[PDB]
Amino acid sequence: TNRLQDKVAIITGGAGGIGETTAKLFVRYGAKVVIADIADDHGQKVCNNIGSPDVISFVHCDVTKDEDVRNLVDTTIAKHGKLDIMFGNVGVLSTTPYSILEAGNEDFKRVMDINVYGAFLVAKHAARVMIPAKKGSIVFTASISSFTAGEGVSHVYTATKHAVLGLTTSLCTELGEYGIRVNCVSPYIVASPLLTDVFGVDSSRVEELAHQAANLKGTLLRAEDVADAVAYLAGDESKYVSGLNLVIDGGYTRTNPAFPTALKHGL
Amino acid sequence: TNRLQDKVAIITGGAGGIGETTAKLFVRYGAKVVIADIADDHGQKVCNNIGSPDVISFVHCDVTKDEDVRNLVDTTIAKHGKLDIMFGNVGVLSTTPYSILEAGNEDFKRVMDINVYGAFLVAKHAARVMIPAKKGSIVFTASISSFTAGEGVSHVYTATKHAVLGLTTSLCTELGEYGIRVNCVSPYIVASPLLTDVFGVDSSRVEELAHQAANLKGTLLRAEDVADAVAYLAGDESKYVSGLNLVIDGGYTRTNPAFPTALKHGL
Amino acid sequence: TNRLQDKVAIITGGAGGIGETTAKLFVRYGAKVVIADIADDHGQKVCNNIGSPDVISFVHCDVTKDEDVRNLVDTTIAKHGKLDIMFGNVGVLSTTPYSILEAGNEDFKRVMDINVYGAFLVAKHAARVMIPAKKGSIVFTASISSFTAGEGVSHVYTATKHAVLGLTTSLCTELGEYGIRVNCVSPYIVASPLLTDVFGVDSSRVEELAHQAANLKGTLLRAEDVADAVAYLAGDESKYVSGLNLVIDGGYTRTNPAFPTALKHGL
Amino acid sequence: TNRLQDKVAIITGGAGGIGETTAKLFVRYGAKVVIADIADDHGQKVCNNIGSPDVISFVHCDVTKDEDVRNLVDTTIAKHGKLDIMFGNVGVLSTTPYSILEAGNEDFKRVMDINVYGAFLVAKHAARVMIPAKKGSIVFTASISSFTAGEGVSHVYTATKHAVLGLTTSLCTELGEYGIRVNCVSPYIVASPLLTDVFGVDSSRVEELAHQAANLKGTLLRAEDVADAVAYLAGDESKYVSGLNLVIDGGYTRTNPAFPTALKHGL
Ligand SMILES: NC(=O)c1ccc[n+]([C@@H]2O[C@H](COP(=O)([O-])OP(=O)([O-])OC[C@H]3O[C@@H](n4cnc5c(N)[nH+]cnc54)[C@H](O)[C@@H]3O)[C@@H](O)[C@H]2O)c1
Ligand SMILES: NC(=O)c1ccc[n+]([C@@H]2O[C@H](COP(=O)([O-])OP(=O)([O-])OC[C@H]3O[C@@H](n4cnc5c(N)[nH+]cnc54)[C@H](O)[C@@H]3O)[C@@H](O)[C@H]2O)c1
Ligand SMILES: NC(=O)c1ccc[n+]([C@@H]2O[C@H](COP(=O)([O-])OP(=O)([O-])OC[C@H]3O[C@@H](n4cnc5c(N)[nH+]cnc54)[C@H](O)[C@@H]3O)[C@@H](O)[C@H]2O)c1
Ligand SMILES: NC(=O)c1ccc[n+]([C@@H]2O[C@H](COP(=O)([O-])OP(=O)([O-])OC[C@H]3O[C@@H](n4cnc5c(N)[nH+]cnc54)[C@H](O)[C@@H]3O)[C@@H](O)[C@H]2O)c1
Ligand SMILES: COc1cc(C[C@H]2COC(=O)[C@@H]2Cc2ccc(O)c(OC)c2)ccc1O
Ligand SMILES: COc1cc(C[C@H]2COC(=O)[C@@H]2Cc2ccc(O)c(OC)c2)ccc1O
Ligand SMILES: COc1cc(C[C@H]2COC(=O)[C@@H]2Cc2ccc(O)c(OC)c2)ccc1O
Ligand SMILES: COc1cc(C[C@H]2COC(=O)[C@@H]2Cc2ccc(O)c(OC)c2)ccc1O
Repeated sequence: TNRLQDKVAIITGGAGGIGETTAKLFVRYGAKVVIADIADDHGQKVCNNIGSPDVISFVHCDVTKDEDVRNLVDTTIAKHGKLDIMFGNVGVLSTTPYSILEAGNEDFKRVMDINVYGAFLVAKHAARVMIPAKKGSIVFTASISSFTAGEGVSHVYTATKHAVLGLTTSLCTELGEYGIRVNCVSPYIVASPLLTDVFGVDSSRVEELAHQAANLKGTLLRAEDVADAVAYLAGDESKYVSGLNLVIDGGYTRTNPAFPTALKHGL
Repeated sequence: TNRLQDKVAIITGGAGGIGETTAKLFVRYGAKVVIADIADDHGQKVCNNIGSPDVISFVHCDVTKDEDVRNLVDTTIAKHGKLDIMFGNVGVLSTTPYSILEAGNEDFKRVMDINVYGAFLVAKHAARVMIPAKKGSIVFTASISSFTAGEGVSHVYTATKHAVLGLTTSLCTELGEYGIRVNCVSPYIVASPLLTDVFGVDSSRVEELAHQAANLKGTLLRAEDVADAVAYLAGDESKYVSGLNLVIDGGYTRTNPAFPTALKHGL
Repeated sequence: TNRLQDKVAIITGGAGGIGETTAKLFVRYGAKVVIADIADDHGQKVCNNIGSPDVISFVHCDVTKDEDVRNLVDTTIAKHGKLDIMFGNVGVLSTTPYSILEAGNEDFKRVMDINVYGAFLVAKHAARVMIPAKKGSIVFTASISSFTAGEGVSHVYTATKHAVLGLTTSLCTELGEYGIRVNCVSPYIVASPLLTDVFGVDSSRVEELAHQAANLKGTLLRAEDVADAVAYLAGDESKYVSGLNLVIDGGYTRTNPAFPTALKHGL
Repeated sequence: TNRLQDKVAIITGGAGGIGETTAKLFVRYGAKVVIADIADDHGQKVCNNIGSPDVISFVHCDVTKDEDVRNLVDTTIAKHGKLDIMFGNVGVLSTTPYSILEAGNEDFKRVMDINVYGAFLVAKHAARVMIPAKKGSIVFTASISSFTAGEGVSHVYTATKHAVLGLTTSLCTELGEYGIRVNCVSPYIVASPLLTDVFGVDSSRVEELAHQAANLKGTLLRAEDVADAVAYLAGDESKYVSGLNLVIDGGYTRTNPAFPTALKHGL
């Protein structure tokens, strides 16, 4: 109820699936939260859902705009007098096909922009008000695409989630000297939010297939489980971990099962 | 106070520095704990320190003896009716010099025995009473020597802490199908327990030097911080993570600073 | 003399230190080479140095311009009738200070542009003329900053050399199905080319300090040694390796020596 | 024909599939080779196949016996006056079932013995005659099981191929200071030698299934391709690489394809 008693957090991408569950869970633990996002009304329905303006508020922030990240942070210092936690949770997918041949050049630029520079800007301004307090935890959401590939996950998303781990490792080596921890969380498929762009995509259905394909049975990965991993990294109880890419895939990425399924027996 | 309400845990190596702080912290969180060890009287002073026989008890167990691991587990099922958590925390150092030339062949065998087979045996018997309950978390203590080297850490200790990550990754791929999570924790120097074998070794003093050499300043790594990492992995809040080697080094292993210190400027 | 007999290669960044030694070594092995670069006259003195126009030629190509990468590749197909090898060896450093606080936003964009999109564009057009031949090796130069950090290596260079490994792993998973291998080479400090921007930087002198700080003694890392690693990956003898980040650091990144040097003995 | 002109090599496990192709290829490159093995007559038919006693000879050596590794090395110094290359290529599989529950305790001990201590002993005696020459390359065969898991690859084989990478990384950090490089090679399924223990196992047939399951199409992984990777590491052209686990899996381990195949489209 108060494990994060004290704390002031900013959730970048906080109107979304992992961002709202995380904010909900940081409020349940005693913190003051600022959800930041470009999705206006969804960001407002999320906040005014969870608690009152005294604990959560919404700020518009387009994290590829430095004037907006400057404003998001300076508005959190003016509201709550400090910054303990920054969770940089913005990420977008590609909107061109997977093959390198049909993968767009503009699309590459823009996914690189939202996903990596957007994370650089967030760490830049959080490090501005955390270095003088000589305390802080910056948590980035990377992905299991921060170290593996997948047929169907575009080459710019893999390249961008590797560069997010790249800033995690790099910021960690600069900032641990000011007592600031930098970590990232690498989830597998997080369950929803009821999906159609193509057809197939429906989101009782993507977790059903994520279970087919899962190492680890009997549990569904939901946003609540990533939330618990960044609540650990964010506060409470993780004050000597800064190395970390905290993979939350139930062990999916520890094996490639293609030659074992080609193994089998009984015919 | 009750985050681990329910739980039945076995701490292998539980009379030692990381093992006692962990057991202390699992009792503070509502669990029933069995400390297992070859250090008789220290294991008894640790238990009878923490709480009453109703929550913690001591069992003698030499984890390179399968009859003793069989007995440690069957005695936990007979006392508490189940097994939720197994923390395999036994590890020993080498007692021959570092150079491959002076590194002992008997010593190699025996460190391999305590550190790897001892961990295989613990997972073997815990998996015996966890697979029918189709629930469980096995946590191993590995080390940052599970993926790096160090001048002065013997070649059998590096090779054994890599093989502990090897069983972590391997058991994870077998057991996630019975809903059992397998993880390991990789700490940097954990502070004590007031050390002399050589001279130099004194243990207000090893953390002082671990801070010299540390990425991350202003905090000392103590057994309480590894304890918090295995309490996360053990229960509460980590039920879709099974991939993990949870490094707790404040970012030490993310850089080699030798060519940056050879960089400098001011002469 | 003819180990690469047949071969047609493009060296992106080929007027530079690793690019010219590599081209020199692919010509010594029987290949036809196209050096591509924005450094006009240096690219021309490199080519007209090595051999005649029948084996090496220079093309101007600014690898952040797709019309120029389109032209570099189509000019190699028109000259030599095919494309066997693409070595994407362009990389730039940061020109703002290391601290996240003083690290430039424009500089981030531009280093991201040259180093990652520039590599995406090279793989995009090489994959255009390699997929119909269903043969090919794409080699990228990443860095040991593709998986570690360093005080003094800017946060955009770490983030960009992680994203180059990201495209290596991702392109490998797409293109191995057309028989195309994708690899990268991760060198430590490569010796020169006689350096001043600041003072200190002089390049008999940087390898002297790279030896101070080196795992592995008695050898200096020079461009000839990276050249040998990409000649292996490029042809000859590596036709079932596609996973690879081929680290060429003499073991530098396998240890952090800060707590061992804080260890020592004799006082 | 003479790329390895000079060289004196020991192939541990050299009567086997990867060991004989490697020895064949080191003789074709100008070296003097000593195949070492417990398979007597097969080791003799391999040697007396390849060339005369002046270049290859067979020594019996059970690499879990230090008196035999002492003898194998001292017999190579007495025959050829030096030691340039040590390739520790012994490995055995498990002979108990995969499940941790049915995995044998004696079998664990013995696979640990052949695979890890056997590699420790080889590096121990090679480092004896290489440190005074202050030159040398020790190459170990690890496996892709040195960093991943597989259903059906026993928990002691994963744990042993991780500990072989553990000694590779550890020996590298000790021995690079005497100018000695330590590397390992991690192959996927190497094609044969015409297999029955169970039925299914036949070895035109295992490469057929290794291709089903392969990243990288159109090539079969054969012992000749691992041979080329250890010839690179062993001599010629790799004299600043010592970090390395040289994966030769055509990219198999860079992806887990289970959720992409659960993705698909057309129904
Ligand atoms: N959901 C998964 O299965 C999955 C897996 C692994 C990693 N991730 C990452 O997890 C993070 C959160 O994703 P999610 O919650 O699943 O998706 P989501 O529901 O799309 O939430 C992400 C939020 O980012 C917001 N956003 C986009 N651009 C900007 C911008 N430029 N400025 C400010 N806000 C912006 C967007 O409005 C959205 O609410 C992202 O980094 C993902 O890439 C997702
Ligand atoms: N302390 C550090 O700085 C450090 C760093 C990284 C990893 N580790 C690992 O952390 C684990 C715990 O170590 P610690 O608490 O620092 O040391 P410790 O105080 O030596 O505790 C380990 C316990 O293992 C016990 N033990 C030894 N052999 C057996 C056996 N065969 N059967 C049963 N019990 C046995 C021993 O009595 C001791 O109490 C070990 O695996 C270490 O290798 C330690
Ligand atoms: N040299 C080292 O110590 C070191 C270490 C690790 C990795 N690397 C990487 O190795 C690669 C080669 O670097 P190097 O040979 O040392 O440096 P270099 O001498 O600067 O050569 C790189 C070449 O890239 C060229 N270039 C820059 N921008 C463009 C552009 N947009 N279009 C076309 N050409 C361009 C540039 O003219 C130069 O000749 C780069 O990716 C480095 O980042 C270098
Ligand atoms: N073949 C594959 O698909 C595969 C994949 C990945 C790694 N590996 C490893 O590659 C290495 C070579 O295996 P391979 O050539 O396929 O198999 P192999 O044909 O069994 O050859 C290995 C040799 O080791 C020999 N040997 C066994 N015990 C001893 C001993 N105690 N002392 C001396 N010699 C002994 C044995 O006689 C055999 O000839 C081993 O380390 C494997 O574990 C194999
Ligand atoms: C099992 O691995 C992953 C796969 C998925 C499924 C997709 C959503 O996010 C991804 O990266 C996946 C596939 C995808 C589809 C379309 C794209 O536009 C895209 O590229 C950016 C990616 C999710 C998390 C995992 O981590
Ligand atoms: C910074 O890295 C580490 C170094 C240390 C210091 C030593 C204790 O445990 C080790 O492995 C270290 C060195 C050492 C000394 C003597 C030995 O007998 C031994 O070999 C087994 C190891 C601790 C944790 C770290 O993870
Ligand atoms: C030991 O590690 C490395 C360090 C170096 C030395 C520098 C040149 O390239 C780098 O990345 C290093 C430091 C540096 C200085 C100034 C910068 O502008 C820069 O940022 C982009 C980097 C080279 C290769 C290594 O791999
Ligand atoms: C795709 O991955 C691998 C799988 C294989 C197939 C088997 C032979 O070696 C292995 O480790 C695999 C499976 C296996 C079967 C029986 C066992 O006794 C054993 O355990 C030791 C292992 C080979 C190389 C790969 O690297």
